[PDB]
Amino acid sequence: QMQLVQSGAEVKEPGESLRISCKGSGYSFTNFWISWVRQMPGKGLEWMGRVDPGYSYSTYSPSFQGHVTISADKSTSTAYLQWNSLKASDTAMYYCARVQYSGYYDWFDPWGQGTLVTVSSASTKGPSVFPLAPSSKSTSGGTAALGCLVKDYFPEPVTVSWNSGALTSGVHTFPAVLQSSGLYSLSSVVTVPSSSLGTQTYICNVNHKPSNTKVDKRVEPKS
Amino acid sequence: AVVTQPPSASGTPGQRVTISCSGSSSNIGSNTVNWYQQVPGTAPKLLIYSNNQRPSGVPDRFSGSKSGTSASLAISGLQSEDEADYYCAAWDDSLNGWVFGGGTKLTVLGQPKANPTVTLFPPSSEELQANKATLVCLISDFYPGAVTVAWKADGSPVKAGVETTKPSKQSNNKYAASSYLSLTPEQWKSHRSYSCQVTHEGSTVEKTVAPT
Amino acid sequence: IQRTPKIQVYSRHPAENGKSNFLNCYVSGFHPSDIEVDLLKNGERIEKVEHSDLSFSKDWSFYLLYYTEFTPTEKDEYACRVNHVTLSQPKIVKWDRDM
Amino acid sequence: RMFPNAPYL
Amino acid sequence: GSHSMRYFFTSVSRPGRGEPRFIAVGYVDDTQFVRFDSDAASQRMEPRAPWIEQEGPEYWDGETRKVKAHSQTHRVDLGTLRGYYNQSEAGSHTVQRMYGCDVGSDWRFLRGYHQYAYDGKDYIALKEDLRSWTAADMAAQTTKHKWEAAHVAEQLRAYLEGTCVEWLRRYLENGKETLQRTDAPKTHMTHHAVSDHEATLRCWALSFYPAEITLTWQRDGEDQTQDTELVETRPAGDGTFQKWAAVVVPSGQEQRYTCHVQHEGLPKPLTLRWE
Repeated sequence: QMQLVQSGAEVKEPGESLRISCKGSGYSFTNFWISWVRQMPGKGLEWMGRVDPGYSYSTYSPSFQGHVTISADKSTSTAYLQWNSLKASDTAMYYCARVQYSGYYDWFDPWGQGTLVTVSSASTKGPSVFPLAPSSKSTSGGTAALGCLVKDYFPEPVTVSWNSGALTSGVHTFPAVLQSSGLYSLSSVVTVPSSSLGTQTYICNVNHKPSNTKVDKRVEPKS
Repeated sequence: AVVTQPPSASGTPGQRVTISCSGSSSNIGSNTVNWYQQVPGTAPKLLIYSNNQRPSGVPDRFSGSKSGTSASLAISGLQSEDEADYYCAAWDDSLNGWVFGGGTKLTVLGQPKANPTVTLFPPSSEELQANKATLVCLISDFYPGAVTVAWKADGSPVKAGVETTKPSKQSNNKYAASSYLSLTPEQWKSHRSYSCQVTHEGSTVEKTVAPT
Repeated sequence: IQRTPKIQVYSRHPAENGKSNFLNCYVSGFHPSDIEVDLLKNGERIEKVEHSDLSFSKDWSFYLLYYTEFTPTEKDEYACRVNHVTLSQPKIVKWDRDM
Repeated sequence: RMFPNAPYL
Repeated sequence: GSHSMRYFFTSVSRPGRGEPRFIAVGYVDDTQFVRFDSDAASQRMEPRAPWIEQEGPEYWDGETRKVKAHSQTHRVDLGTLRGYYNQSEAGSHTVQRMYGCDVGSDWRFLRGYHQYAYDGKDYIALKEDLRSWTAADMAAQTTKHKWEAAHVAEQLRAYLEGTCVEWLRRYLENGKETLQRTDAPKTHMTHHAVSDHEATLRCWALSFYPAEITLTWQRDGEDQTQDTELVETRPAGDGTFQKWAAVVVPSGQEQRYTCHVQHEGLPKPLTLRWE
C-alpha cells in the first residue's frame, strides 16, 4: 500500500508565499520522482514539474518555469511545491504523483489526494443573514417554501442548520456563488406544509468558523 | 496542448466507446502513452500504462492501444461507475515534459430526463432597509444538468448584475444551481413584477414575484 | 584526409593447442570507414566470421573487431587480411601467439 | 536512452 | 568510479549505390549495449549487452522510431553539407555525431558533450557550459545559426543534465554485475630474441576492466618512452581488454628494465622484470 499524502487545503492572499507538501510511504522514496499536476477549476490536468529526490535535480514545464520551485527532502520522504508570490489565478487543485522515469515508464502510478489552494484579495468577513418568507395564503400545493439568505461572506464554507438541528427534512442548503465583489453568498430553503405555518417557528442557524460568526434568524410573512 | 482529446463521449450501459487521443511525432509518436481516470471530486487514477497494460485494480473492459501519433482508450461494456474524465498523457520531446490531453468527459445515458423545480424569493424587508436588494432563483432536482437562466423585468432581457453557479450534483443524484440578481429599490419598485425563467431541455419553467 | 588502419591479430585467451579459443582481428584508428576484413586459416577465407558494430574514438577514427571461434594447432597458420583505400594491396597480418 | 532529435544541419 | 554514456552515429554517402549508410551504437563506459544498422533487415534498435535485454517493448519501439527519424535527418544533412562545401554528388563523404554524459563516482553529473564532424574533421561542438557552440568554418556557422534559432543547445542541456544521466544510472544498477566491476589485469612478461645483439622484452596485461590502463618501461626511474612499442588497448571479446608494451634491449641487461602496470583494480601499482 504505497501512498501519497498532501498538505491540507489553503486559502491565501496574493503576494504571500506558500509551500504545499507531498509525503510518500510504502516505497523507496529516492528511487522515484515526484511530480506535480495542476487542475484549474472546471478544467483538466496540466503537468507543472518534477523532482528526482535521489539527486535533487528538478525540472519544470515551460509554463511553470520561474513561477514555482519544486524541491524534496530525502530523509522525511517529502516533496514540495512552492510559490513566492501567489496570483489570484493560482487558485486550483494541485496533485502530486509518483513517477520513475521520463521515458518509457513513465506513468504516475500513485497519486496524492489533492491540495486545494484558494487566492483572493478579499478579507475574512462574515455573512449577513436575511430571511425569505413563503406565500402563506396558498392554494392546496399543499406545501410552501421558505429559507435563509447568507451573503457577503469569505472564505468558504458555512454550515446552515435549522431550528438548531430539529429540521432535517425539507432542508436543502444550496451551493454558494462567487461574486465579482469576491465575496460568497448562498441560500438554504426548507419546503414545509402550509398548515404548520400556524404553530411552528423557524430559525436558521448560520455558522462561519473562519469569521467566527453565529447568527439566528426567524422567518415570517407580512402585509 | 499539442495532444488533443474530444471533450465528450457517450454510451448506454453495456456499449463500447473508444476515446481518441491525437498527438504528434514528438509526444505520442516516440514516447509511451498512459491513461488516467478522474471520477469527479477525486484525484485521478492510473487506468492504462505502457500504452496498453492494466494495473491490478482495473477491469479488463478497459483496454488501450497506440498507432503512430494517435492512441485510443476502449471501454468495452460500460457501467454507471465509468462516467468520469479520461486523460491520456505522453512525454513530449520538444518540451522535456509530459503533456496531458484536455480530457474526455464520458457520460452513461441511463438516468431519465427529470425536470427542474424552481423557487423564486424576492428581497426581504430587511435587505431593502440596507439600501440593497437581491432576488433569488433556486432550482434543484434535474437531470442532465447545465442550464441557462434569464430574468425579465417588464418583459425584456435584463442583465443588471446576474451571478449564476455551476450545476454541481446533489446527494439524490440530480443537479441543482442557484441564480442571484442585484439592484437597489429603484429598479425593484419601478418595475412591474420580475420573472425568472429557467430553461432546461427546451422547457420554459418561469416563476414571478411582485413588490407587494 | 585519410588514416590507415592499425591491425592486430591475436587470440581471446592465451593460446593452447587443441583448446578452443577466439581469433580476433582489431582494426582501429582508420578513416574513412569502408574497410574489408577477412580472417584466414592457412591462407583461405574463414566463413563464419562475426564482427562488432562500427564505432569510433574521440579523434573520430573508426575501430572494428572481427572474430571467430577456432582451435589452434602447431601447424595451422592464421592471418588477417585488411583492405582499405589507404593500401596499395590488402595487408595480411599473420597471427603470432607471442604477440 | 537517445536524444530524441537529429537537428538539421 | 566515474561512468559515462555515449551515443555514436555514423552516416556515409554511397553515390549511386543504394541508401547512405547509417550506423548508431550506444556505450556505457567501454561496453556497447545498443545498435541500429540501416542496412540490417530488422530496421530495429537492437540489444547488444545482456543487461539491456529486460527493457520492454516501450523502449525498443520508442528508440527504434527515434533512430529512424535520425537517419532521415542525416540522409538530408549529407545533401546539405555538399551544398555548404560545394561538392559534387560523385564522391563519398562522412558525417559523424557523438554525444553523451559523464557522471562521477557519486553518479552526479559532470560533463555533457555533443559533437559533429564532417569527413573526419571536427565540424561543430557543444561547449562545456552547454549553451554556446564551437563552429569551425563558414559551413558550421550556417549550422550554428539554425541551432540558435531552433534552441538546440537548450534541448541538449535538458537531455544531458536530465534524461541522459537518469538512464545511465538505470543502466548501471541493472548491469551492476558488468559495469560496476573492476577486473584487474593478469600480467606476465615474455623474453624472445632472434639474433644475439638484442632480445625483445614484452610486458603483457590481459583480461581487465575497464580499458583504462598505463604501461611504461624505465631504466631505474628514467622514462624509457623511447624504444616504446605500445599497441592500442584492444578488446578480448569477452568484455575485457588487452594491452602490451615492448622494448628491445641489449642482451643480458634485463636486470635494469622493469615494466610498471597501473590500473583501477590493482592495490599497489604492479612492477615486474624478466626471470
